[PDB]
Amino acid sequence: ETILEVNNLKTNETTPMQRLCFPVSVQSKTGELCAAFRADPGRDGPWQ
Amino acid sequence: QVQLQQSGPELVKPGASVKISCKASGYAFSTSWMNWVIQRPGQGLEWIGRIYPGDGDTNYNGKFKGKATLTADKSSSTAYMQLSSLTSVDSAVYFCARRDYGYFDYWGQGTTLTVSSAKTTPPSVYPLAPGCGDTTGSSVTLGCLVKGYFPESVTVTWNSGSLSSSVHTFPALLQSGLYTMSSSVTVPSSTWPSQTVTCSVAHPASSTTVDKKL
Amino acid sequence: QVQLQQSGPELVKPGASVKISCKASGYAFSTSWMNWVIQRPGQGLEWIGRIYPGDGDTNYNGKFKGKATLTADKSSSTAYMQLSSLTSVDSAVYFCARRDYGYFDYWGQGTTLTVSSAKTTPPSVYPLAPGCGDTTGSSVTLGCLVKGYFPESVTVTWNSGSLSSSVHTFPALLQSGLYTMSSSVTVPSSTWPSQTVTCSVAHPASSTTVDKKL
Amino acid sequence: DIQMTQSSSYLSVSLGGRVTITCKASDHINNWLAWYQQKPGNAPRLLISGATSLETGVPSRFSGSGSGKDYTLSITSLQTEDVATYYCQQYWNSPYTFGGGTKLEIKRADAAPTVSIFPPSSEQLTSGGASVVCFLNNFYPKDINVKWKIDGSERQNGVLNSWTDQDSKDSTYSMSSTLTLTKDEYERHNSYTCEATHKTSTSPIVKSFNRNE
Amino acid sequence: DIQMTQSSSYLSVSLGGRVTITCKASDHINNWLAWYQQKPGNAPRLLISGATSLETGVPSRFSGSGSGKDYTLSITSLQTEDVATYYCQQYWNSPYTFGGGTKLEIKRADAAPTVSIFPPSSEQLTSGGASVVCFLNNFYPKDINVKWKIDGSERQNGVLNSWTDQDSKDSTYSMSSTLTLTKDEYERHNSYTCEATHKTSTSPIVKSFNRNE
Amino acid sequence: DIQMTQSSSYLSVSLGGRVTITCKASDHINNWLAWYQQKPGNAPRLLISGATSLETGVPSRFSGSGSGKDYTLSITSLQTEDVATYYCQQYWNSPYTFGGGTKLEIKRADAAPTVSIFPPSSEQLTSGGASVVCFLNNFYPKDINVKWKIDGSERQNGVLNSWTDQDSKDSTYSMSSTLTLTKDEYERHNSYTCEATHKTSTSPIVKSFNRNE
Repeated sequence: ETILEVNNLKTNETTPMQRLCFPVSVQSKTGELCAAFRADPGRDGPWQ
Repeated sequence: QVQLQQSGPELVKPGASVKISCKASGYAFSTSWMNWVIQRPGQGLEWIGRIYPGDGDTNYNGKFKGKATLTADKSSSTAYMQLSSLTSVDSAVYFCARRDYGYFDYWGQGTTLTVSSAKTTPPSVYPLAPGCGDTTGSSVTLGCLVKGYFPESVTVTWNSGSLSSSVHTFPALLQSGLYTMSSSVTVPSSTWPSQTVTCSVAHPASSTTVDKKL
Repeated sequence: QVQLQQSGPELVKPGASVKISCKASGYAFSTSWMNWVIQRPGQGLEWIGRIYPGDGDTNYNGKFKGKATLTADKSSSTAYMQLSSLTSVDSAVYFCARRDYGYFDYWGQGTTLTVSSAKTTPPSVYPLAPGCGDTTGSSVTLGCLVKGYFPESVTVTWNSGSLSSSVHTFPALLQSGLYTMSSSVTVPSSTWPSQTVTCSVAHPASSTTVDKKL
Repeated sequence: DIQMTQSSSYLSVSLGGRVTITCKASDHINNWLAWYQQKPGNAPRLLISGATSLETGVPSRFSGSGSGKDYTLSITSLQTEDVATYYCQQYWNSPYTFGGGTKLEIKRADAAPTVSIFPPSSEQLTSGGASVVCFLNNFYPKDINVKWKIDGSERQNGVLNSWTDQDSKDSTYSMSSTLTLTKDEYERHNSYTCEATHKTSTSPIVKSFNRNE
Repeated sequence: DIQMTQSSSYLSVSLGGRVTITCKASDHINNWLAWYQQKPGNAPRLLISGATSLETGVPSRFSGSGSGKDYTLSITSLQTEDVATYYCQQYWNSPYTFGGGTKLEIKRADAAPTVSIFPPSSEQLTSGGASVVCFLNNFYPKDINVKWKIDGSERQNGVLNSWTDQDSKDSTYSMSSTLTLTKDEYERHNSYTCEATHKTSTSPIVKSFNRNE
Repeated sequence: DIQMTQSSSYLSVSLGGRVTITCKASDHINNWLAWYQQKPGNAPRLLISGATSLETGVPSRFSGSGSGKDYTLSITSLQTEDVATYYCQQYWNSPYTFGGGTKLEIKRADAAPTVSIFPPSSEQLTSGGASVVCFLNNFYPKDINVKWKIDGSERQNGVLNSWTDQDSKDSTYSMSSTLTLTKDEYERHNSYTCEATHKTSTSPIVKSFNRNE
C-alpha cells in the first residue's frame, strides 16, 4: 500500500504536502460529491 | 431564473383564519426546502418554519408551533401558510424564502397582514395655520392635520404638486383604533397669505377626497 | 548571567531582504527555544515565531508564515531572523526572547527597522515668532518649525541649553514621506525681545546644522 | 435557542469611509453566518455566506471576516446605494436566530431645531374632542426629549412622537407630537407651550401660545 | 486563535493608592498568564508568572490574583518607577496572544488650555508651500477636539496632532497641529483662527489672527 | 467557583410600570436559580424557584423567565411593598454564589439641593478637637461630588459622607459631611465654605462662612 493523492490542484503546487489528503466536514445538503478520480494506473493523474 | 410570487395584502377581523400563497418558478419545487419569515414593524425579525414539498413534513418554532400550519402542493408548485387565532399582535410582514446551503438564497416580494376590528371610515381634515395674536416670525411652517382614516395610508397633495421640496410626509400612528397623520411645509410671511395653500387627502378605499382652502 | 545581544538599526528600501542577529550568552544555546516578538508603534504587540537550535525546527504564525524565515547556528550561539518582501507596514520594533516555563524569561535590547524609499535630505528651519499686529498678551510662547529631515530624529538646542525647563520636545510625524517636528517655549514680553532666542537643529547623518536668530 | 447579539443598533459614518459592524453569538457557530441587506419596503438581499465567501452579482467592496465568536463586516467605501439595514443569521442550529440589525445613516454637523406651536381650529370643536399640536423640524441627532408642562407638571401617557428618517437631499429629520382628550380639560388653563431638550445646549428654545390673544 | 481582551486602555490613579487591571480571555487558560512591565524605549520585564507566583528581584508590592476567565493585577502602593505600560500573555495555546496593554498616568486637577496662533514666516513662501500653525500647551485630560473653521466649514484630511505624554515634573501635556498645501489657497481668505472644545466647559477659548494687520 | 454577575446595582422605575432585572452567570446552571427579596432590617424571602415556578403565598405579579446564561425577573405592576433589594442564587454547583443585588427606588423629577454651613460651638473647643460641618438636604439623584477647598486645595482623607435612603412620604434624600482634627490648624485661615457639583448644572450653589463675623 502506497499513498494515493486524490486531491491535486493548481493552488496546492506551492504546498505539496496538502496533496496527500482531502478534507471532509459537515454538509448542509444530501449527497455531495467529495472526490472523483480515474481508475487507470498508467494515466497522468492521481496514480502517478 | 428563480422567482417567488406571493399574494396581496389581507384584512380580516380577529378570530378568523387566513391563507397566504407562495409560488416558486424556474426551479424544482419539491427538491429544496421552503421557509417562512415574519418581520414585526419595524425592529423585529425572526424565522417561522420550513416545509419540504416532496414528503410534506413541517418543522416549526417554539412559539409558532400551534399558531401556524404549513402545507404544499406539488402539482401547482405553490406553498401555503395558514394562520389560526389571529390577534392584534399577529399583524406583521411575512416572507417566503428557500434554503439551499443552509442560508436563504432567494426571497419573496413581501406581504402585509393587518388584523383589526375597525371598519372603513371617511377622513376629516382639520385646518391649522398661523395665526391669531402671533405674527412671529417672518417665516412660519404650514400644514393640516388628518385623523380617522382606515386603512393606511393616504397621500396629501399640495397645490396639485406645485412644490414637493420643503413638504414632509409623516408616517401614521394608530390612536384609538384609527390612524393619524400630519404634514408640515414652511412658507415665508412675505408671500403668505398671498397665494392660498391647499392640502387634499386621497383615499381610494372610502372614495372620499376632501378639498380645503386657507 | 544570561544576556541577549541584538544588532543595530537597519535602513533599506522596500523590496529587499534584511537579516537580524540575536546572540545569547551565559546559557546553553541549543537547550531552550528562541522566540521573536514584533511591536508595532505604538499600541501593537504580537508574537512572531520560535526556533529550537538543537534540531533547527521553526514554528511560525499564520500571518508571518511566508514573510519571515528563522535560522540558528550552534557554533556561534546566535539566532537569525530573515525578512522577505519588506513593505512600509513591516517597519516596527523587533524583540528576541527565550522560553523556559512557557513564558519569556529574558528579553533583548530591542531593534529598529525603518523601511522607506526616501533618502537623506538636509532640514530647513522656518522661523515663527510673535508678532505683527498682535501684542496680546504679556506672555507668549516661542519656537520654530522644522520640516524635511530624514531619518528621525534631531535635537533642538536653545541658547546652548540655557533653559530646558519650559521647552517641550514634540515627537515627529511622517508627512509626504518626510518627518516634521515642532517646539514650543514660553517667554514673557518683558524680557523679549531683549535677549535673542535661538533654535538650532543637529542632524548627524546629513552633517547639516543650521543656526537661526530672532 | 442560541442568542446572538448584534450591537449597536445605530451607528453613522460619512461617505468614502470604512464601517465595521459586529455580530456576536453565544456559542461556536463553526463560521456559519449570512449577512443581509434590506432596504425599506423591499426584501432582504444576501451578501456574505459563511462569513467569508461572496455571492454572484455582489460588488467586491463587501468583505466579511472574523474568528471565534466575534464576526465583523467591513464595507469600503460607502456609497448612497449601500445605506440600508444589515442583518446576520445563524444557520448552524435550529431555530435560526436572526440578528438585531444595524441601520446606517450619514454623519454631518449639528443643526438647531425649530419649535412652532399651532392653535386648534375653530371648527375642530364640533367633533367632540380637542387636540393641541406643536411641530418640530430641522434638527439632529435622533435622541431628544419632548416636554409638555402646564403649571409645573408632566403629562403621560397619551403623547406620541412620529419620527421621520433621513432622505438623500438635505439629510434632515422631523418630528411631531400631540394628544387627544375631551373638551372640558382644554379651557381649564390658558397658556400653552412645548420645548425639546438637547445635549449640547442646556437652555433650549421656547415657543409659547395663548388662547385669548 | 484565542482572543484575550484587555480593558480599558487608559486609567489613572494617584500615588499611594491601589490599582486594578483586568485581563480577560475567551476560554479557560488553566491559570497560565504572565504580566509584563515595559517602560518607554526599553524592553518588557516579567512580573507575575502563572497569575500567582512572583519572580526573583521583583518587589512584594505586586500581587496577582484571579479565577476562571477573569484575572486582575493589584499594585499597592504606587510609586514613580512603577508607572509604565502593563501587558498580559496567554502561553496556554499557540499562538500566544499578547494583551492590549494599559498605560498608567497620575491623576490631578483640571487645567485650562492655552491657544496661540502663529503667522507663517515671510521667507517661508520661497519653498513652494505654506503651512499655518496654532500650538496648544498646558491642558488636561487627553481627549479634546481640534477645530479648524473658515467661513463655517471643516477641513479633513491633512490635519495632524502630535501628542506629548506626561513627565515627572509638572505632569502636564501639550499638542500641536498644522496642515500643508499649495500657495493659491492661502490668500483665498483673510482671518485665521483655531480652538479646542472641552467637556467641562461648553464655551472654549478663542485666539484669532489676521493677515493684513 | 462560578462567578455570577448581577448588573446594574441601581435602577429606578415609577409605580404602575414594568421592571426587568438581569442575573447572568459564567456557565450553564441548568435553569437552577432562586430570586430573593430582602427588606432593610429583615431576612430575605424566596420568590422564584428554578427561574420559572412560583411559591405558595407569593402573588402572581412576579414572573421569572429566561434561557441559556441570561435570566430576567419581570414584576408588573409595581407597588409600595415590592420595593426592596432583589437577589439571585446559583444552587447548581458548590459553593453557591449569591448575586450582587439590585436596590429599587421610585423615579421622580429633579430637585435643587440646599447647602447650609454651620459654625462650631463655642464650648466645643474644650474637648481638644474641632470639627466644621455643612449639611445638605433635599436633593436628587444619588451621585454628586462634595467639595472642600481652602485657598485652592483639596483635603483627603478624613472626610466622610453619611447617606440617607428614600422614604415613603416625600421620596427625598439627605447627606452630611465633616472632618475632625486638632486645634492649631483651624485658625490657620479664616473663610470656610463647601459646595456640591451636579451634572445638569455646571454652576452649583455656594454657601460660605467667616469666623470674625
